[PDB]
Amino acid sequence: QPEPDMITIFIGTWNMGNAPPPKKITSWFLSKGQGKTRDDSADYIPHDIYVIGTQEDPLSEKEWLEILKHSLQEITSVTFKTVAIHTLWNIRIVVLAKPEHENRISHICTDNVKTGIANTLGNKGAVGVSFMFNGTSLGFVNSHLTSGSEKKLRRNQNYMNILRFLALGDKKLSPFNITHRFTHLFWFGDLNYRVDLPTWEAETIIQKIKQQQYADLLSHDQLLTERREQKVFLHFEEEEITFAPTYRFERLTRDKYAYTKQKATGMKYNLPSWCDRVLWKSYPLVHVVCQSYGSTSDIMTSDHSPVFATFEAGVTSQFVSKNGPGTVDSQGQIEFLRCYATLKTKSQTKFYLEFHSSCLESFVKSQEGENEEGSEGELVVKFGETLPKLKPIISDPEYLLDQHILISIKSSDSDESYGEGCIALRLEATETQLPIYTPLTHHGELTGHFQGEIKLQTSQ
Ligand SMILES: O=C(NCCc1ccncc1)c1ccccc1F
Repeated sequence: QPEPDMITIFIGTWNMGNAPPPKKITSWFLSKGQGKTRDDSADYIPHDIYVIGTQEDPLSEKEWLEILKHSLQEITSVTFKTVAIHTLWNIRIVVLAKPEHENRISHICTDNVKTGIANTLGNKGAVGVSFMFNGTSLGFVNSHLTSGSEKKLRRNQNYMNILRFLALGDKKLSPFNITHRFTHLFWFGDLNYRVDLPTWEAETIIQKIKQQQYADLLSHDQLLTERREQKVFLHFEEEEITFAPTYRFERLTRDKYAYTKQKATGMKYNLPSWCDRVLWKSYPLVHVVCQSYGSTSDIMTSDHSPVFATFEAGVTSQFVSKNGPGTVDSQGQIEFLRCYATLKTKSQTKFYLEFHSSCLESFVKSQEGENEEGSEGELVVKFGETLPKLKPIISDPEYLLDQHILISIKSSDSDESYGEGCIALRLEATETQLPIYTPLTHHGELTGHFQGEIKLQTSQ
């Protein structure tokens, strides 16, 4: 029975509005409704992994797991295994997988982050799950961010707190936050970003939605504009939105948007918005293809519609050789030539690098670089040909070309990371000097760049 090199992943996000679901929710898992929908010919094909994020979820874990498992068994005739379930308040994440994957899944982690302080601490935040699927690390975040059209900067702050403090994946990757710990990271939820148009334009917006003309609405979507201005979700992807706004509906129909201010809303308007989203970030040159992104039309118990997204995701096998794991493969090496970091910092400490990868027995510390002043004010840290030769555990090119090197640049004075990035070993050539590049981030914000050349020696 061969190990897969691709799997499909279902991501669902649904703000349930504190109401129990209707009896049938299969359209959600089938990716049927509005937007980029799944072909009918695939309906009986199970996804490998189903990740379900809810917000305002009124159910117990047991109650929701029974509904989800029943739903999937009715669609696929497969009894899914529960990988993980984690709840913070009324924010929940469930991960289900086909039974054949039970012995491919390991290192399961869960965590939550509570956002805000005092007044603003007690219902918003995030839950997450991570695990290994054979040689591939997968992370999943379900966040419920701050509500309200005039709180976009609070949402951006909520995002940065969640990616700083959510403790998932390999704790040995100590310089790295969740935006660097996984081959594939999916981040979804009621992100609560709104269409920023005047209140007076509510009926005009509704008109546009009825005509399926989303362009003049999407150009005002706060998440798209904040992402274009590099305020949030830097280096994440989102499929094009081709479904109507998923909030705020009158319950028990989808015929009406309920936008007007009420005591129940704190006298706030809720103009139709794409609150409910799925984004992802995968390591460079790993296969990831969105195959659906849409909303259901037939699940109407909440003031939000459920959102679905599905992905093809490249995965690798748990590689064994005669040598590694448990020794090096002297036939393998990674060399960095002519490397330098450009940093936005005003500080003047010496810096060193750390190289982290599951292709190394443990992380590698460089010598300090040589600081120069850049033309336009910047700090340039030169490593030249000084970087330590990296010794992978396995030299087979079928393994090594699929790996990645995480890089942290750290202050000699504080040992704190000033920037983190990732280099793919999926090179055009081996035994050949080739350009490499990553942006560097810290707390998910841009802090610099790392560029140079690589020379990769494999057993071939
Ligand atoms: O017909 C259904 N599921 C049978 C699954 C099946 C699997 C493999 N080969 C043939 C058929 C069904 C689908 C959606 C909703 C409700 C249903 F009852």
